[PDB]
Amino acid sequence: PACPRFDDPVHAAADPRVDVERITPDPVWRTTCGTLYRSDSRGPAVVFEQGFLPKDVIDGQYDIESYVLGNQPSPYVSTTYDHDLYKTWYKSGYNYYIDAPGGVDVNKTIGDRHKWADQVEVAFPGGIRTEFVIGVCPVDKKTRTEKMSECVGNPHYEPWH
Repeated sequence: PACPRFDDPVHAAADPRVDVERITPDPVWRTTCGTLYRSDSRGPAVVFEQGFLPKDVIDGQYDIESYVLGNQPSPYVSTTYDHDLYKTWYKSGYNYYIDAPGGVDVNKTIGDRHKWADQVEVAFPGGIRTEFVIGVCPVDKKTRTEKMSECVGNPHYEPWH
């Protein structure tokens, strides 16, 4: 089955003050609805209550290539198509599982030749409300593996397809 499409390209946003017209270059929006992932040090006690909030929606770096290459504060919350990218971010103690519409497909938007194209990123302008955060798995730092008996579902997750 194909995915439902919301009319609002930032329907998912935790911070709706994000300014879609300030995004550069012109974004190529993700139209698939597979699970995405985010390595984050922040704990589920916080993420499940707040969602993923972006560092700066008003004065942050709205330029995608600038944000990818130099992680200045931005209106974006980064995620990945790649379940296993947490192995590269071993320091972050969690691999979050996300089921959210939309997002800017970084490689479709700025190409797949830049330094970080292997990150297969999707950038959420305005972040990601908790209802789109499936859950989380803690990461064992020494083996770069998920502690699967310690995964936790987000009580606020609301399936939508």
